[PDB]
Amino acid sequence: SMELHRLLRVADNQELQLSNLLSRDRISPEGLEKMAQLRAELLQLYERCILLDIEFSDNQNVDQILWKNAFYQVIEKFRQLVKDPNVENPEQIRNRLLELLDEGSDFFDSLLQKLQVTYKFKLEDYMDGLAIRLRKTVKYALISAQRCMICQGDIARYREQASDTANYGKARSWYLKAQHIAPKNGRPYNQLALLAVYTRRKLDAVYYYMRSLAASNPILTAKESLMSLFEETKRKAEQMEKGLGSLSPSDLNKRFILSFLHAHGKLFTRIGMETFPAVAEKVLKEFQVLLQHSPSPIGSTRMLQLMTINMFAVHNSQRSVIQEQAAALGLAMFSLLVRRCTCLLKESLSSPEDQDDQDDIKVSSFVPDLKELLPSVKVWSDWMLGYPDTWNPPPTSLDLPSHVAVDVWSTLADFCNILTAVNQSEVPLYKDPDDDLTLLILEEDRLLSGFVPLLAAPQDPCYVEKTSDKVIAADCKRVTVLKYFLEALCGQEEPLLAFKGGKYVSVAPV
Repeated sequence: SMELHRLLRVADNQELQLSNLLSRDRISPEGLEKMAQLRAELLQLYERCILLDIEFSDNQNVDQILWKNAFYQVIEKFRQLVKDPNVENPEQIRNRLLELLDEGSDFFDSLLQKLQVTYKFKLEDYMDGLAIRLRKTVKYALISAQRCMICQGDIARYREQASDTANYGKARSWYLKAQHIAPKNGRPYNQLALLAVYTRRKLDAVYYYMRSLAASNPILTAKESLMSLFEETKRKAEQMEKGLGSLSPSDLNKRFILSFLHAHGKLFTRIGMETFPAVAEKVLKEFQVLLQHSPSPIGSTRMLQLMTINMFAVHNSQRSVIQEQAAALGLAMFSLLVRRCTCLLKESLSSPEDQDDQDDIKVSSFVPDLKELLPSVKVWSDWMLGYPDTWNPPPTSLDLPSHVAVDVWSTLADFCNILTAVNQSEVPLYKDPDDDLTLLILEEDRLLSGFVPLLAAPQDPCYVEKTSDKVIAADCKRVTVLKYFLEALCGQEEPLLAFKGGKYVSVAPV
């Protein structure tokens, strides 16, 4: 304990010297030598601490301080010198920056191995949060390891920029591996959002910044980042403002993403909401057409990002008009998804009471266009069970300029009706583990792991035989979840759906 405090005591004084050296407008070749000397002592000091007592280190923020003092400060000073016209040999300074980055990459590669050796674990045994199984020291060593991976990403990104290139592929891989370690940390999403802005992937950038805000450890800076992004979107939408079934999938898609971001800008910035109803109708109209294209121009992964942003807007909205309008938009897009899923199902039937078991729709017969949409339908339905008071009673604040409404509850009743003819028993699902069984995790639940709003929906483990087809198994689980969802809505106190006169129907208000 006293040895640790002794180590940090030395470090702070080392840092005081480094900070002062860096304050200078220029750094002599003698100044650069001393800096190298200071950084090396710093690293040895910090690393010893980490490898002596990881929990102490975490509590003293040694990782954060290591990065800030020995790397961030220095890197940023170098970037400034290279651009200073007062600097006579900028290319030589660039070269020292590259060198420092490469030595940086080695340092963190080495520290990652040491963490594993010192605290006795392999990283690959902890990359699946959804694995049901932590020693207090391994908990903290994983936390630190995640920080090392974020540092590797930042180093890789710095390297690209120092080289006037933009192959951000390595940086992204480091951030993705960091997110896997601990999905509740907002920082990996924030850094991934930055990569998206560099590459002008606007929707991904908004998605990831929102992930960063809706994490257990949020990155508040993401707020300002989004304001700036949405300001830029507002401009581009207003600029593009100076039939749908005729456009190509690609053109319609590009148009849709812009409308969608425009609507969410208004919701996020709370500016220009007086014309939210018109942008919302535009979003829904375009979304409705994109759903009819085969294969989906949008795709499951993007669809899930859309659902995520919709859920975020509903929570970020606090029951105000704005919160009702966010919920209305989400519910409407959810409804159009379900409707399309219904068409798809019945493209593959008698009346409910008259359904014969030999005519049931087998899950293994699901067409690929249906399979692409079900993960998003399931995740939104999870969200709804999590926040029943946002949609029951239904929001009433959104009135589209055409006054044509989307009937969520009738659409859900129809879905319930076609679903009764679906047989999901091809792969039996079990509540309890067994030697012949194994854990079924859905790809969409993995993706959204860490998203705080979804922490309120059930997480009940699900087991299937090791011999079962895992694709069919996953869809049988989705169908079971949606059937339970629809049952839950029928069993609600003041229910919006009911089985009535031989079929499921809407009993929601006019």
